[PDB]
Order: sequence, then C-alpha cells, then structure tokens
Amino acid sequence: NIEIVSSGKHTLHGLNFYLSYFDDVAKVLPREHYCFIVGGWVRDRILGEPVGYNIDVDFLTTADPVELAKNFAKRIGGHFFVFEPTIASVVLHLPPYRYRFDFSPLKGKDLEKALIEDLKERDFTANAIAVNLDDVLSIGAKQTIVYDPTGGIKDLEQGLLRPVSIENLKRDPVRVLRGFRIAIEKNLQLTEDFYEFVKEDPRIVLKSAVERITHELFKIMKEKTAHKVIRELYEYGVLEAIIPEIGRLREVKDPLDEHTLKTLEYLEQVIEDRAKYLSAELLENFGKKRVLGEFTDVELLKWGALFHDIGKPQTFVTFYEHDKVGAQIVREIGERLRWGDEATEFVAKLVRHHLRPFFLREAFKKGELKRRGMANFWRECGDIAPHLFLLSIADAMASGDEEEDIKALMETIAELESFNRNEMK
Repeated sequence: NIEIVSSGKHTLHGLNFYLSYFDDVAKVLPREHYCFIVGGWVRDRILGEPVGYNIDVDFLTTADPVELAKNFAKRIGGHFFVFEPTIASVVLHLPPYRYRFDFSPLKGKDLEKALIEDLKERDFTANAIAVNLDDVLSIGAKQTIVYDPTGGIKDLEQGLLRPVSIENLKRDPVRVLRGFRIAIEKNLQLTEDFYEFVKEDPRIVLKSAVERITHELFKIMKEKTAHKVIRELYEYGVLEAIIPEIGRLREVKDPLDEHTLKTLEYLEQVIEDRAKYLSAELLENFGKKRVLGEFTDVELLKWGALFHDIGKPQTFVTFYEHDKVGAQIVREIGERLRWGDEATEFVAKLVRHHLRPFFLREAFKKGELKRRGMANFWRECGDIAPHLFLLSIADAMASGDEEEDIKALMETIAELESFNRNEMK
C-alpha cells in the first residue's frame, strides 16, 4: 500500500519494457478494459538481459482472454490456442524466432487489489512483478509504475530467487522444477526455505500433470547449463521421483550415475564444438528437427545422454544386452511421460545404438574397418548418425578414455562421414 520513486534505475523505464507487438495488443484490447504484463518477460527485462530468439510474454487482462488472444493472433498472424480458469495462448513460429503470448483473466471489484491478489499467488517473487500495458505504451509525460508486492525487485538486486510462499509451491509442484532451472538460467541463488522444503518431500512434483512435467523437463534440457540443473534434480531425488529408472543406476558400481551426469556435461561441450567433429551436410539439418513444437532433436540428444546406459542396472561381470534393454526402457519412459511417439522412438533408437561407434572405432584401430561395416552402419542408422557421433564422443570423454582412443573415435566418425559423402554412390 506504499509506492516509492527512484531515479537512475534505468531498467524499470517503460522504454525497456517495450515490445512491438504490444501495440497490436493495445489495438485488440477493448477501450473499457485493462491489461497488464506479468512474470517472465518483466523479470528478464528488469535484469537487463538482452532479448533472445525466444520471446515469452504473460498477460493479465480484465477483458475476455479468448477473444483478445484470437484477434491479436489475427493481427500478428500467429496460431491461437486455448487450454486449461481458462487461459488462452498465441504462438508465432518462424525458424530462428519463436513467440508465445499467454492471456490470463483478471477479475474483481477492486482492480489494484485483484492484481496484487493474483501476483501473490505466483511461484517466485521475481515472477511476481507486473506493469500496466498502457503505462508502457504511454508515450507522453507518463510515468511508468511497476507492481511487486512480494518484493521481487529487491530479491533480484540481491541475486536471490525466493518463492512467494511455500504453499504456492505445494499448490503447483511443477514450479519446483522452474526454481532450479531459473536459478541456474538467470544465475540466481535459491533461498533457504526453498531448499528446505525441497528436501523434506522431493516426490511432491508427482502431483502436477505429466505433460506439464514433461514440458518443463525439456525446457531444462533446452539450456546449455542443463547438466547442472539435472545434477541438482538428481541429488535432491526429484529426478528419481520423475524417473525411477535413474535411481537404479546407483545400485550398480563400476559410479554409474556420475558417469551419466558427466556424459551429459561433456555432451554439452561437444554440442558446442559440433562444427569440429561433424561434417557440414550433417550440420545443415542438425537441431532443425522439431519436437513437441518448441523443442529440437538436441534435447532428445541430451535425453539420450541421460539414458545412454539405463540398462546396465538391469543386466548383471559384464553387461551384455543393456543396449536393447535400454531402448525398451526409454520407450516405456517416453510413453509414461507422454513424449511424442517419434521423439521417444528417436531417443530409444539413439540408446539402442549408443555403443556402435565404439565397435566401429575398435575395428578402426585394428585397421579392419572397411566398406562393409561402414555401409552397414549408414544403412542401419543414418538418421541418428550425427547425434550418435556427438553422444559417442561425450560418452568416451566421460569414461576417461585415453586421448589417443578418443581421437581414434573422432577419426572413425570422420571416416564414416567421408565415406558417406563421396564414396557411397
């Protein structure tokens, strides 16, 4: 119930909160109804982060969210969706850039009290900050006012990601994933009560719908810091709760879980270096295969790194058939988690063949690698080939292979690529 005026903040200026499409929103917005910008986009803008290729904006309007979203989508030429208190979305997709605009209802007799009331229900204080669209677009002699009753700005200045209330986390448990992800993504420290809450009941996440769970999970696999978030989820037992198979990696000692985590961690680096190992023709369409509509085959690759050996706990001196077992397990997880059919099949096929480049490498070191094995390789799997290459390199690194052996693997890959490029006609 108290405002404060500050000067030189320069991140809170309406100018900073601007987006071109907001104009279109304002033109679709009815005259007698109001609209606010909330959460993620506000948070990122306050932090002064440069806007990337993925733009997500959340709205709270007193108008009809469905009609608003419909006509706005008609204006920007986007796809209009309705799901779920029914919030409506607008997605706009071109290959380098993705746009998503969510529209949520805001109702009450007192508008300000209602807005605050809604902000206090949100997951984290950083995401609890909102601004009026009119104030943002209001060109002249207009001061812009930001609303954070939860003190999100104060927490952002101190570099803390603090849940508004633990009850808000218990109400929608999938947010406990976001808390980790964002904490790594925005380089913020999660406060004490979050860590405590988490420890006590890690399985809480199972309350939330599966699809939502899946969606966040990929969102984690989407960022380049993903291995850290995955390790965080594993150490606190959340990952085991979501995927019980992962917990079984611990019973088998060589440590398998550490090997998988390091496999993912190295896989990120290898992905960054992919231009080095992969051929140009393999790099052209790499990462361009769309999965679950906002995600690519790269997330599937990282999932492949997590599951690359999931079958070693099932088989027990030497682990023989764990590739096929792993493939089946992955298929089961993909069904359970409602991953796309072609997605779970992709990851499954990736896990099935995960040790193939190692065999071809062993054949390469003995000089016994010839046209037969290569042609057989490219015939059997040509679709997962680049992903399988990167995965194999990462797995080789995490296994602590000798440098000459890793280089032998890389040269094996290069030989397969060169054989496929020219000498296959």
